[PDB]
Amino acid sequence: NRHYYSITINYRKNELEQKMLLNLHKKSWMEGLTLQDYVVKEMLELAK
Amino acid sequence: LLKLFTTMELMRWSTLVEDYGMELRKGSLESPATDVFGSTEEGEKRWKDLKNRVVEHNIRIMAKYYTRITMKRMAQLLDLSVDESEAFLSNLVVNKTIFAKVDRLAGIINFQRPKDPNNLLNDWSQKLNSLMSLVNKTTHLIAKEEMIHNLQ
Repeated sequence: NRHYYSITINYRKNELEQKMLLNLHKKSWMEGLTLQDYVVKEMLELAK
Repeated sequence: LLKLFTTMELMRWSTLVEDYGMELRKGSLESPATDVFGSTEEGEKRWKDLKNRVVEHNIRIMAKYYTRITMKRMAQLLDLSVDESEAFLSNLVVNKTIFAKVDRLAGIINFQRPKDPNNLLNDWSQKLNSLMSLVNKTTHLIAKEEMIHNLQ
């Protein structure tokens, strides 16, 4: 507390990048072109 | 020989008699014919080992179109009888090289695979092969689309 008081750190209204991070994030983190899974049944054998 | 090694091209065995027997009608080297087919109780076994070739290797070329054949057609394709067919069926089933199952309720039988042994494999093979093809499709249809729409 002596010699130091902290400064405040907020994170910007970043929609100019948060927009495109969200859009690439969910347009990519599910099967890319999203026609990939649409593995199906022997995983069900092990799972059952 | 080598054309008879790739799909074996279901020739006439008397044209094999032509080829492999007029080697004794050579006004040159007959020491190939003398060493290979000049033998009698080894060379005759080579003649019938080549009948074993026609049955052996031509069952391995005909193994595609089965899961449906009668026995008379297999006699009409193996270039031999039905009795020679059954003797060769005997020695190649005790070979048991590819899983045979032969039966005479009416005779519709064949040398065969293990006879589609699985369940959902058909869904896997057909639908996932064809549909993962159809998911690679759009990924290179955009390829074709961009490359042709650079110009027009």
